Amino acid sequence: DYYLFLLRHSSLYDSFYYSNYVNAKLSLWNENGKKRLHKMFARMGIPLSTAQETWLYMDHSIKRELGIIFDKNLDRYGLQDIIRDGFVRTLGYRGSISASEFVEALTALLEVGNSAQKLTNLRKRWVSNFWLSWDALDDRKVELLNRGIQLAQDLQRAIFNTGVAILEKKLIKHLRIYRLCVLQDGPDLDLYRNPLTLLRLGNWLIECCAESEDKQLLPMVLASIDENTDTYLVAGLTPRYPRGLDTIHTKKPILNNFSMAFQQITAETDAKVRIDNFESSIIEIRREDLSPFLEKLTLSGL
Amino acid sequence: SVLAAANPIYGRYDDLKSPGDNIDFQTTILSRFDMIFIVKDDHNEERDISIANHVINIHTGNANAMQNQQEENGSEISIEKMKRYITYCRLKCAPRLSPQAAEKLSSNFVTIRKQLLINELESTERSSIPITIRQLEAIIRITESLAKLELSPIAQERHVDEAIRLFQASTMDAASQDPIGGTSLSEIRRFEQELKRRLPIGWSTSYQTLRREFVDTHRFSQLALDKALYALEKHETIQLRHQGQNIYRS
Repeated sequence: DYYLFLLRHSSLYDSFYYSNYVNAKLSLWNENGKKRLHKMFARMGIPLSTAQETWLYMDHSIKRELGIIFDKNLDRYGLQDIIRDGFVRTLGYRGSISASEFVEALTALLEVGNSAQKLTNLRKRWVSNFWLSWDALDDRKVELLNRGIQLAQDLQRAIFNTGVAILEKKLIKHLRIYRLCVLQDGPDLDLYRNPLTLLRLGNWLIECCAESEDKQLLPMVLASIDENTDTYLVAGLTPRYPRGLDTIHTKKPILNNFSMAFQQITAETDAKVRIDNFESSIIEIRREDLSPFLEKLTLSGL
Repeated sequence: SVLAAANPIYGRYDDLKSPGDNIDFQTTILSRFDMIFIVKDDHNEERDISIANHVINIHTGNANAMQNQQEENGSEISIEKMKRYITYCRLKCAPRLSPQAAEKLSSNFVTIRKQLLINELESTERSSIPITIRQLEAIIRITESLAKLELSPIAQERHVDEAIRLFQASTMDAASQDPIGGTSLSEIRRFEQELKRRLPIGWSTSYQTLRREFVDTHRFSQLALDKALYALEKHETIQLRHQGQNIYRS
């Protein structure tokens, strides 16, 4: 199996286009990325009309030969780290599924489904979505998995659409210690009220930042806005090494000090924050209180 | 069913010009139609502010989210579900009237016919928008559609009131829309002279006294009432308060 977004349920072209690893490796958010992708497809020899068909109806001979095609072509672009070994579950004549696809469907179903009062309503719809995902586990239901798969497609599309805008506008400010970016205004901001969706976006962003010529591993701070509450949701993200790296430089995983920094600043100053997430690296802050708080975080020992 | 979008001559409606030479359609063609809506353009800057807001929002960067919420809160339904609903309602139900509704429709029709006659005898030209029995059939069919909307196998006063309201909107906007088109004016200037002299600014007088005086004189009731209500329509020197009894000179 390969690091591909819903390979067995979307066309191979869209799979390569939305796969985060290929995105990071070849910069598909501008034109040269698409040109290199088309060159790769041509050198493989799959037609652009063929590669844009569903995996079921796509040609059987090249379905069989896909492994050899990848082995012989991917070396030039250096994407050979996309091939791995995984698990596949088959139930009679129903079809085939894989662990990565199933967990992505579950994650998307958790994300999307169906002042204090609004916060309580959000926290209760989160539990409702959790129970819906739980019920989706059993093998007697598949209409709660097809919906999850299509919603995963939609969510990944929206995340890509927002990330291309971020990297185009160059909102990533490089401070002395830690990078910072704030989504002041844009599209589809209402989706990012979910911490897991925000983490997915941040994971893609940190992958993109890592897959560059920069040799600095800096923590990242990301913020959002919901005009209904007039609050900023802030999450701290750790740097990540390139996936294709040896294990010798893996003595200790990169730690996360953001929870300690947040608790120390909240203890020493009377900010209007609300630290109640089980993930201690995610806090809520006020719009007027954000900027001085950030200053403090800059001036504090990390 | 026929749905038509048309523009008047000279572009804008040009209210200053008479309605008769603002619409080129003959009497026969308009009679077949039964809802005619005069969509005038207005400038008050608050509707303009709201419309600019709505347009900039409906710009594709924003509305693509907001309209989605109308399918998530249950406020509005999708187009194809509406299509299925309308075809199902067309096939299933066909309501009927009730005698009380018949009496109300008869009285309303008599009233509008009398009003048309009273406008025509004043303006002394034929109305550019006619009122005939086809309009009575129109109100009946509007009521039938209103009842059909809820699948009720009978139509009652609840639908009749809405139908009459819609018909009155669509007839007062067009037919009775200033039927005079703007003794002649000589009595008008004589009338305005005397009340200005006799009645100063700040006080008020009874309507009955004014009517009595100016019917005793040559002005009479038909000329005075129109003159009084147009001086009101001038809306810069005379105001009405406390029902139609008090004539306040601001």
